[PDB]
Amino acid sequence: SGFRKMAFPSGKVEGCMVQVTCGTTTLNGLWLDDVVYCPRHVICTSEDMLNPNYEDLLIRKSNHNFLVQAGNVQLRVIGHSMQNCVLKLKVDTANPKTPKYKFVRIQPGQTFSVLACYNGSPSGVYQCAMRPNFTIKGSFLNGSCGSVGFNIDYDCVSFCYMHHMELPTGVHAGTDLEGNFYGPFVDRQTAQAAGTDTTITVNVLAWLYAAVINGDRWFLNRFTTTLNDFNLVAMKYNYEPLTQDHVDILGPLSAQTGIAVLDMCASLKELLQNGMNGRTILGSALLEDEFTPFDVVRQCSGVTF
Amino acid sequence: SGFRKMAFPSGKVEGCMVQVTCGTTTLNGLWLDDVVYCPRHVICTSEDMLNPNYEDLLIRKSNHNFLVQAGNVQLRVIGHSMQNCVLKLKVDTANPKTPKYKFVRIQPGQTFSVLACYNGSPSGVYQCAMRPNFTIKGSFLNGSCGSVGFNIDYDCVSFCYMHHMELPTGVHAGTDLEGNFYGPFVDRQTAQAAGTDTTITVNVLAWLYAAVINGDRWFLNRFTTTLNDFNLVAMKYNYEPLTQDHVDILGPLSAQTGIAVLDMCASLKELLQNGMNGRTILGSALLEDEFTPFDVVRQCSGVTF
Repeated sequence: SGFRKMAFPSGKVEGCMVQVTCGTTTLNGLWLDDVVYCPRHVICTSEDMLNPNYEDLLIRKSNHNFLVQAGNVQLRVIGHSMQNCVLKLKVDTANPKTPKYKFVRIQPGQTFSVLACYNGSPSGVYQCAMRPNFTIKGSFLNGSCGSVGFNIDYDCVSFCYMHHMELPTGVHAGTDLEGNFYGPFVDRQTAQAAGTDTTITVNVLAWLYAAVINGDRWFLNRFTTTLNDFNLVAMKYNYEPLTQDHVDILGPLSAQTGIAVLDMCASLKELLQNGMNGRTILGSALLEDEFTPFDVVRQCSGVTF
Repeated sequence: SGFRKMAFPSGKVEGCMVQVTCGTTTLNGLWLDDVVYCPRHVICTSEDMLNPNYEDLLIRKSNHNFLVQAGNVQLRVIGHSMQNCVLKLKVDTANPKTPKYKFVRIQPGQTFSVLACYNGSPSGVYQCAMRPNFTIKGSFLNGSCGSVGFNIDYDCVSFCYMHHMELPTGVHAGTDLEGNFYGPFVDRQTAQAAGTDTTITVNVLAWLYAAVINGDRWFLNRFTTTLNDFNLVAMKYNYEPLTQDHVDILGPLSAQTGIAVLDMCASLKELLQNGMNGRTILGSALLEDEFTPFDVVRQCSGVTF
């Protein structure tokens, strides 16, 4: 028992982190097979970032202007191409530590592990959620660009995120591993608006199930509601609308706990309308929305890699 | 910027996790050099655990009753000894993936990473704190015994914790890597009382500095206090007494932020006496006590491994 925000074990990813240097910008890249991937803004000075012309900036770069180091070993670059917002540097050497891997584009409300890196070296690992507005609330200092987010599936690493920028607001934006941004963002130091964010309703309901499983039950009330009644409260409170898809993904948890999804919705409604009284659920005084139903289940049944 | 509960990268530890089976108890062990370490209660049935005589139970065990598997490879046991509450099984093979390592005994309020494992396989990683009462609030299912806690120091892994038990209360207890329990606990399924717990005052003050660094300043008030005045409030609220040692460890953060420790104490006093108003600090509606001053600094300056 116990419930904690758990990251995937990062070992597999740690063996793919390299340093990429171009001019005097250094950041992190991901060495898979004979390709290194990194943010294309490695080719930008601090001044370029204000209004980059990436094709123009890239045309002035040859293979030998890219200094790619893997710990102490230094790889040799035999090809460079830009794919959307990522550089793909082709190197002479296939990474011997390449895990089985996919590149995945995730959906808002989905969660993943970030291996926060500086200079091609691991700093730490934490579990994040792609906000509905396609930002993440991470921990990212200067040099952390190129750090990746991933899910692990037995022995396969699904890369879903590469870090590219902090917005003037202090939140974080980046791309899938094909270089397409999550959200409306672009790789330029300009003021850029993240939309209204919202709470991930289905995730919050999963966490309430986790709570019941771990014995926090005080918030279970004796009322019920309908899907539409709930949603019209959800909207008032900046919560994502709960669909049938979401009810269905909560289905297994419903079966474990013997609490109908719509009765858990009635509990949450009375939390939303009434707050918590200075009381706590699984040690938190707020409603947590960074556990997916799958996360609650993996943690509660204890899946390994 | 951003502030998150960050674990160490676990790669180094993942390569030391083995499965240990004895009779039909299976748990996790730690294979370093030619020694496997695990909880001695691997030799107990569910019934033994009620009143184990470990020396008697161990005397009925030979080397070949210990089934130690490292992924698919199965090691051969050439020696077994009990050291306090851990078995040390001596194996024919030195672990090729043995990191540089120490065994460390930590102090209450210190933090570490847990690599939660089942059957010798990594499940996840999260950052924990040794409570003042020497328990931890972890996530530990059946089979998680032998999972370790560690700190990493560039390339050296300091093992500080091996998981042994859940108390009837749902919290967690275990040993250092020499087999001495943290706290008054013993490896027997009996009702066992953890003392009154308290908040780790120095950790909470570190987190308030982290907050100021990241721009949450609303809680900074215009009052001051003395060390003794503070402590006499701290005690009333079940907070650890702040010593000069603690003020001194907060010294660097004081210098970064230009806020005297005793003025941050005055802020916290007014949080303690007055609460938070439904307001949040670094996204939390409670005061967080699981970041040490060193953690805040590593995260804020971004140290790598």
